[PDB]
Amino acid sequence: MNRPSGRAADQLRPIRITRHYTKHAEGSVLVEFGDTKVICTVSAESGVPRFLKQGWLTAEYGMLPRSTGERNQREASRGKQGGRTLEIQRLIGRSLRAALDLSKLGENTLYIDCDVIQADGGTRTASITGATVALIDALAVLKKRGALKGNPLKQMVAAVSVGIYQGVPVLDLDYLEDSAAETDLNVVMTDAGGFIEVQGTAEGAPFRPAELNAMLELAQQGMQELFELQRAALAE
Amino acid sequence: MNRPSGRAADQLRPIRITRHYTKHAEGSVLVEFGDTKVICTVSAESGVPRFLKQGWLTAEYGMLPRSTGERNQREASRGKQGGRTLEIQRLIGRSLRAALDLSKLGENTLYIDCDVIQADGGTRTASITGATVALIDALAVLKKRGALKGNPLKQMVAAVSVGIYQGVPVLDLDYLEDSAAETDLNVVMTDAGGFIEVQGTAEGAPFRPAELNAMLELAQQGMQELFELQRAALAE
Amino acid sequence: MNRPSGRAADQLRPIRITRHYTKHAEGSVLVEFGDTKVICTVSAESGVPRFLKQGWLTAEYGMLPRSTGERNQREASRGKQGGRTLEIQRLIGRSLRAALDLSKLGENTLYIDCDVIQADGGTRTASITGATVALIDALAVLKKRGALKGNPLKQMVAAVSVGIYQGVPVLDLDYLEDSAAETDLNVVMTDAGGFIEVQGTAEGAPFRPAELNAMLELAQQGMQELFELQRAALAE
Amino acid sequence: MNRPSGRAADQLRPIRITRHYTKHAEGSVLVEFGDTKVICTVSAESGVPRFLKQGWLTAEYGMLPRSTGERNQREASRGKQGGRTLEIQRLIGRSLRAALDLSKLGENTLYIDCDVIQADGGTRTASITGATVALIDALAVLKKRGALKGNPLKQMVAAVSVGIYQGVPVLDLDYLEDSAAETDLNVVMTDAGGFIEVQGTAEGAPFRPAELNAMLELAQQGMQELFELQRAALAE
Amino acid sequence: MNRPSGRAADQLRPIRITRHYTKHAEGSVLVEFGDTKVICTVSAESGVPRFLKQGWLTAEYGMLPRSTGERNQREASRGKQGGRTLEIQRLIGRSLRAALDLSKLGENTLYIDCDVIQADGGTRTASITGATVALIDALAVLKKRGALKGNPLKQMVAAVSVGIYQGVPVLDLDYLEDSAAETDLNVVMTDAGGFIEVQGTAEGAPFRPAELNAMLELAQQGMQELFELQRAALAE
Amino acid sequence: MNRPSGRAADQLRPIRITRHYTKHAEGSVLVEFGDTKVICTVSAESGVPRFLKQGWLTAEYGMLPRSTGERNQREASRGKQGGRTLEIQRLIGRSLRAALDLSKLGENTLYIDCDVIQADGGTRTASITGATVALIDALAVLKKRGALKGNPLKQMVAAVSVGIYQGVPVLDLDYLEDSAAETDLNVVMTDAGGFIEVQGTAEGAPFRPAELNAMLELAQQGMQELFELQRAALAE
Repeated sequence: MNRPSGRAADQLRPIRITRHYTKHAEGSVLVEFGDTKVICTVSAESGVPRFLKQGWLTAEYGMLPRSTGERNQREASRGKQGGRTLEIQRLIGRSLRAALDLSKLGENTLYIDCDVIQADGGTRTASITGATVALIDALAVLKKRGALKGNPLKQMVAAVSVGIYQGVPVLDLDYLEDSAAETDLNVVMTDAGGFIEVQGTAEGAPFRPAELNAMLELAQQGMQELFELQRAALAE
Repeated sequence: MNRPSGRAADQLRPIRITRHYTKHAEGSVLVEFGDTKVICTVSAESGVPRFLKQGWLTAEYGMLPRSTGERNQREASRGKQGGRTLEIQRLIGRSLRAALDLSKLGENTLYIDCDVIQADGGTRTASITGATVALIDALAVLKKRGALKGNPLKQMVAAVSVGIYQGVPVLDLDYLEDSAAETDLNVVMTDAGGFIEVQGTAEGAPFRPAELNAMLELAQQGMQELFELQRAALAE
Repeated sequence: MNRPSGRAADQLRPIRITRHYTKHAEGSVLVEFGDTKVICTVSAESGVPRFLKQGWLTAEYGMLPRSTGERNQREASRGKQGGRTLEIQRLIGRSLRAALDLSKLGENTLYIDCDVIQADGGTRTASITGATVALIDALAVLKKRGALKGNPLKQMVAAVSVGIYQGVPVLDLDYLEDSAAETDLNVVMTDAGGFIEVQGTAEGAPFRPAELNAMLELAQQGMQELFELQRAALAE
Repeated sequence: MNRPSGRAADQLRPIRITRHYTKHAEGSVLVEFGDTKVICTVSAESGVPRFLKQGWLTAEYGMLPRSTGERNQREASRGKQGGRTLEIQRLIGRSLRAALDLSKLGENTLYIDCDVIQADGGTRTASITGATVALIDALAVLKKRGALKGNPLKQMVAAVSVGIYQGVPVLDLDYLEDSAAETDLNVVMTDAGGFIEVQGTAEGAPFRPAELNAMLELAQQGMQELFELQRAALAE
Repeated sequence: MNRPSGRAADQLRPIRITRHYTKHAEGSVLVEFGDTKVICTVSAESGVPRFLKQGWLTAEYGMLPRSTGERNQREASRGKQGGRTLEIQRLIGRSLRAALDLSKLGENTLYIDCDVIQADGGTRTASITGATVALIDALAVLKKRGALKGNPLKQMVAAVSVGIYQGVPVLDLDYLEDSAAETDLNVVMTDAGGFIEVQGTAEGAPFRPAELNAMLELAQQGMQELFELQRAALAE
Repeated sequence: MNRPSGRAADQLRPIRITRHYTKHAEGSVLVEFGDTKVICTVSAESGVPRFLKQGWLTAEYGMLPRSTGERNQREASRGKQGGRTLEIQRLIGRSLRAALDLSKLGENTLYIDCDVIQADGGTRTASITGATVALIDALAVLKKRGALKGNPLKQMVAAVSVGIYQGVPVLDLDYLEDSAAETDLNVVMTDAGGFIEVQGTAEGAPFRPAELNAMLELAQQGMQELFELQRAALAE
């Protein structure tokens, strides 16, 4: 009935995307979903893992220890990456690989690094959306370097979450809502309107078909504003 | 058009569930989805992690090195659990926690161990379905021991996968189909017909809404046969 | 004076060996020493470690968390293999390497995986005895593939334990006796009647020469029944 | 003779300090030494390690994978912190502990997290200088919370490097100079003008006493501008 | 027929035992079996692990990287202890625990550290023999401190190896012989003449009963000279 | 005013250097700074890391668990090297690399291993000083083997500490003084009189310029006696 941020159940948080955020990566973006801020960089490396087939792209995720309300243990010192981290990491990699025609990438490898400097819900969705813009900038770099084999960009990709808060589907969850909601959904989509990733979990009352479809439709709606924001950013 | 096992697109593999499979655990089940065979045990431990609120249940997943066509590196010797393992593990724990009213469990902790002795697709879905039966047997043990605080069983839980093979939604994927399919879906549901977990990924052509709903409906259909098989098993 | 299982001090537990237990490995056996049940697989891999000399065989050991009376911590999640595991592992590898003329194996590597699904004493001895049968089946596979350089099978190998229970040497210890006994002995032998491995430890009263020789003679006696069981199994 | 940035041998890079940079920590600062940008947060935690004596402060250091010209392996995934990291970490902790009268801190623990978002030389020196400002802000937070036992701030602390470039002592090294110089020096000082930390290494020609003293004097000179910048920042 | 060191098949290497070797431990011994030199220390710590029953003793083993002909990787930097190390470690602990009546030890814990400064065969046997002397010295320390509950020394313990070199049982193997021999035996015994540990492995021709007994008798013979050397050392 | 050992504020502890200490390494030295005793070995290995440029030298540091007053946890079993260890290790490597003209070393790699058998302050300084002598012996070995490309020895290198004890600069700190002193300094120098390494830390009152220079001058003075001791040792 009333979202903490006073936002409308179908309203995205204020979103900002800053390209060329840090100077070393071939692509670097500061993406902001409200108070969730993540630095997304793409590093172009010559060669490929165990292939011979097309190029490759892999991704990692990290969080600064006090990017969260309560300090979270630095994984570097704990000597291990938790399940959440790997989960988010794998999601990012799949999502961005889906936006590419790896064959046209050449025998190069792209390293996507998404690091959360401030968390407030939806870091994975902000990561995906922001990393895609960094990816485009990177491909332009490799193109100018004549390291590509055509334009490997199959299509743009954005992501967003939805959750049942106070019994109502709400779009783009902040930290408070995410903690409260027992049913949520993270979705990754393309321009065409296809789903590349759909993940929904119910901790309390299991969500029924109608709910899922409603959450899916809400996600699809906000998704369009994201593709818009990305194009805007890419237009300088 | 033609499933390798000659199975019908809406037909489950032959399924078997053997209770009291190994003698130490309070609940032990050998669950078989065709050639996928997994040993699911539940270990009842007194006490709880960092609580004071209700009981607790946590789960782990493992695979014998040659449970797979090509030997997979033993995690114990690699000194680390891969992303797949943690992913499957977390899924199992959430799924089985959703079947319980933790408050009625008492201040006890349940350890779910799902180990694959032979893999051929759907180990996570077989795990969930089989572990639930082991769970019931375990609760009976604790009940007789007067360690419970009521009947913590909220509802049965089963799981199953679906994938687009040769362009058609097929139910309960074996290894061949899983490798071939670029779009799949794993689903966890309750008796009532609610969804507790829905995960779909598209590697190639992104799946559109209609596809998803069709896969979801197929999953829901086979799901009923599973709840049936579990009740049968539990009836000795 | 009275063995818990009411077995005679010179009587082996009921033993069963099932070949082709799981379908992927070139050799797979379910070996059962009473309630001790272990899955032993042999995986044939092309190539060799750091050699140029003959083939190679190496072995690993694992236990399902509730294969034991009290749940034992999964090594994969503990991120380390305990001393017991490595000890048993090394023993298995040496034992099975001793049964082979590595030169005739070719430039192939055999991976022996012994995983305990249910423990009740003597898992290492059951492992050795069962893995040998899996080994034979595997060599037949490689032979048909024309990957061998003759018949690398030098001789069969079996293993068994003995322990001083209630002051009397008893053959093939179950869990209860093993815990009670302060003096035990694990032995690995060949058809010819030679010793390839003899390990005895005394926690309480140190065992004197006569005791050792008596335990050794008991071990040697039961050993013959094992070689018999293996040949039977191999005869379909 | 000519510094890459065209800076004068005794001129600091443009320096900026932004307080309240991220919203969760009791103290958060974005410190910038030219292109070197580091996020420094201080997290106030109740209690103390193994004490009974005074409070405590400990520090960690991290670098985003593409904060450097060439992507540096994420320590979280490498499962270990390199020597450089620990070295810098220990330095930070000592430096900031020296600025405090731990007894007046109370039985609280301060966690200093310095994460490099963009590196270009002097990250450790920027870290120290920036973290001190975050520290002040944090102490104000704890004061208002009535968790202190007086004002634990003994004195401000800043740091800076010096190196022999093209045969001349230069102040505050950027990445290029640092790589070129074979002799450098990192120094940590207080307002009073005391040294809390002096570290100099010579890879090529060993530096003689006169050189050291000259580098020390240069460091001391720029140091004053830093204390000035910190006070300015703290004045809103 | 001819031992490299020209030693007689039943002759021990020159043995030396130096007590109070290093000044911190309650017991410290430099034990030398020919060119094999090991520093054995015993550290007395108040309290016990997970007990309430008696005291405790545990042991560790280490080797300097160039204590061996070819540099062996430092385990500290490899981040793991190999199988050999754990094996030897466990052996040492069992052996020295067998020499004690833990109940009379008090609620104290003894840490045995055996570090090889120079290896040339038989480090484990030299370790055991030397650590026992360090143990005695330590117990005297605790006695004077009135931390004991009687005299926990049940009996002295020494160890030695035997191996088939050039077809002949030889006592106390140096590095050359150990590498050459395919059949060896490590034995741990007490004053009374009992066996606490017997381990024999055959890499080539399996050793028959007569061989084993012959090796055992040789081991038992040299063993007496060791108990003699220990008493001598303990007599200042 | 009064050093525990009754030593004069400008007097080194009794120092001894024994070459050819252990028989396997190309260079092996037992270096003793009073009660601080460290075994320093140099291992000559053919080849080089990731080079093509000159040779290479790298170093490791270790401490026996009871080389210290209170037993320190063995890093091998803790599965990690602490900050102190890496710090000391890096220092050693830099120091000894500075004594060499790597180009003349050939395409060989030198492994320096410094292991403390007994600690009482200044292990790092004793390590450096002793390892240099082991280094010389090693180069002679490689020379005779005709594996060098000239004489890679640029100059001798020694190290020593200084600390403010009871308000007075004292040379070569033992354990007691090191613990007491809040301001100390470790220095590494060459024959010529150059500084290759200068590290000073102040825990309490920050040290002022005059203090530093005084500590530096004291260090430089004792340094000369060390170069003398090394030459003496090298003269048989």
